[PDB]
Order: sequence, then C-alpha cells, then structure tokens
Amino acid sequence: VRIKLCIPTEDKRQSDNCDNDAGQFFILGGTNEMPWNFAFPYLHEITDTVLSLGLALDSNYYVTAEVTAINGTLMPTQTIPRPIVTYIPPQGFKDVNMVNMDTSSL
Amino acid sequence: PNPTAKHRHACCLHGMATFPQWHRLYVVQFEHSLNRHGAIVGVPYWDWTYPMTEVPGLLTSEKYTDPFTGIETFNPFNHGHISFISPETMTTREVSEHLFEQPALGKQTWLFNNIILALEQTDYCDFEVQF
Amino acid sequence: NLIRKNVDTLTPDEILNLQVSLRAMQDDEGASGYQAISAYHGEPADCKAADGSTIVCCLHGMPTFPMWHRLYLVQFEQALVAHGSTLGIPYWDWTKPMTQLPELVQ
Ligand SMILES: *[C@@H]1O[C@H](CO)[C@@H](O[C@@H]2O[C@H](CO)[C@@H](O)[C@H](O)[C@H]2NC(C)=O)[C@H](O)[C@H]1NC(C)=O
Ligand code: CUO
Ligand code: CUO
Repeated sequence: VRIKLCIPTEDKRQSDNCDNDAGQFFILGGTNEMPWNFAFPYLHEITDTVLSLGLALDSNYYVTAEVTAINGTLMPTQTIPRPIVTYIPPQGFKDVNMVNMDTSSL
Repeated sequence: PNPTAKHRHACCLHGMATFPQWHRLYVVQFEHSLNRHGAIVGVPYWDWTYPMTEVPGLLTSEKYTDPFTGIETFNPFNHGHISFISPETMTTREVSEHLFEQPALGKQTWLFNNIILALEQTDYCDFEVQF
Repeated sequence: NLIRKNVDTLTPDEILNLQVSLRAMQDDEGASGYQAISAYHGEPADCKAADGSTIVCCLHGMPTFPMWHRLYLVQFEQALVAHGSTLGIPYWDWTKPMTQLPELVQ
C-alpha cells in the first residue's frame, strides 16, 4: 500500500497534486486466510512530508492509496477503504472561541 | 496492458494509424537479437512488389546444408516452435494461389495495383489504412 | 534461560551446532520435525473457524497475534533443541540498515 499525498485544485481540471508520496506499508494475507478487521485504525505518521510541502498540517489536503497485490498486479482503489488524514493538535490547545451573545434574535 | 494485468489483450497495434511504427520497432527488436547472435546483415525482406513465381528458398526448404562445413541440418526459417503450447507444436503454412498471380494482357497483379494505390496517398492516415 | 542471540554476532561454532541441528530437524518426519512444525502455520490448513470451511491455523489481525507467534516461537525453539541447538533461535535486527540478507542465509 503506497500513500500518496494530494492537494486539491479548485477546478474541473482533475489536477490534484498527488505527485508527492507520503508513505508506504504492507499487508500479509492469503487464500484460506482467517477473516479479520482491526478494532482500531492503523495510523501512519505523514507529518514530515506535509511540512515539507510548505502547507500547514491543520489545513486541507487528503491521502490516497495505490494498492499493488503481491502478484505485482495493480489493484482497484476500492479494495481498501479510503484513507483519511488524522490531525493531532499541540496539547494543550483551545480552538477558536465562540462569537459573542445574540444580536439579537436566535 | 501491462505484464501484471488480470485481463490482457493482444500486444501489437493493428487497425490503427501507429501500426507501421509499432511493427517497425518490432522488426529492429528481432534484428538486434540475430545481429548479436552473429548475423553479418540486417533482416532480409522478400518484396511482393515484384510478381511471385515461388516462395523464397530459405523460407520453403525444410533442410539446409552448410556449404562450408558440409553438414545437413534443419532449416530454422522453415517453421517456428510455440513454446507454451507444447515442445511438439510448430507453426504450419498453407499457400494460396492468389500469391502467384502474373500480369495479364491489360490486367496487373492484385498487390501491384493495391501497393501503388497505397503509395499514391498523400495523407499519412489515408496511406496507413490502405497500406 | 535459552539465549536468543543476534544473528550477526554468532560464533562459527554456534553456527555449526545450529546447522547440524536444523539439518537433523529437517530429516524428521515426526511431529518434532521441521515440516510438521511449519504446517502449524499456513498451508495446509487443518484449522476451521467461524463459518465452517477450512482456515489457516495462525492468528493474524487480532489482538491474539503476538501471543500466538510467541508460543509458535517457543514450539519451534524446543523443536530445535530436541536436536542441539545449544542455543535458541537468533533474531536479526532489521531496524538496522541492510545491504543483503543476513550472511547465514545468503
Ligand atoms: C494476482 O492478483 C489477484 C490475487 O491477489 C488475482 O485476481 C483476483 O483477486 C481477487 C481478490 O482481490 C479475487 O476475487 C479473484 O477471484 C482473483 N482472480 C483470480 C483469477 O485469481 C489475480 O488473478 C492475480 N493476477 C494474475 C497473475 O492473474
Ligand atoms: O501483423 Cu502484426 O502485423 Cu503483420
Ligand atoms: O507469520 Cu504468521 O506471522 Cu509473520
């Protein structure tokens, strides 16, 4: 499983900058494998490459996966549920406060 | 499609504009093999441009005798083996008499008329399709 | 304590007892032998679980994974020592950068 780091373009262009690869991991399995699903999400630290791109880790981007079988056979992206970006704020951190009292009707 | 694909199609280009290009490069592929395998010349052709009376000797004769070492051997160009089917599986041939047509009074051999017809074309794609 | 050393740090004599031992283990058709022990993990699958078809015996993807391979390593270790094997099966630290597979198997 190859981890590509994508930056959106606001257009019809389909030009999503997924050029840069963020990570990589591997999965063992086989036929007559015991069916299984992790009770918790596997997390792969991609912070370094995100900082390298010169964009904030908090800011928007996404992560996509190129899944090659051990066969060498490239597989559909649908084989694995889509990756997400998990962001962990610097503790302790308060996100922005609520805007003030009603003026005047809610 | 790629060597790893689940579903594959035939490799070579046919019935499309780049057909000559693909097969040009495909011949130099075969050419470089036998030049490095000790052929002093490039890949020979037999031109259908001239009317045919017969299939060329190095193509048709089943056995070949080396004049220099005097040993009779099987002619490598007579046929080819298809490895994956079985060791005992060879290409085979059947010759149509349509190959050996000769010019008549006003008439001219199929290939001649149709080769010119292709060579007449001024547009590459119009050339390619006829060709 | 049966000691499991680093593969890199083995003495030729250690290597020799390991060699003759695992050869001897390789010549056992008995349940102490190499094949019989290897068949505990993977093909052929003697195990059956959940839905009733034949399934691989080893445990992967579940929290029970590390304990299972822990016990499997004991079983293999003892399967060794039943032929000396004065030492326990070595680990190779691949957290260390590599150039080639460890020399023992090269
Ligand atoms: C190698 O890739 C897969 C096996 O990982 C093979 O294709 C199929 O894999 C899916 C699951 O991802 C199964 O549902 C299909 O039944 C498999 N089909 C077959 C025919 O095995 C694929 O066949 C392999 N590539 C090659 C060499 O064909
Ligand atoms: O066939 Cu592939 O070209 Cu003569
Ligand atoms: O083998 Cu089942 O664990 Cu790596």
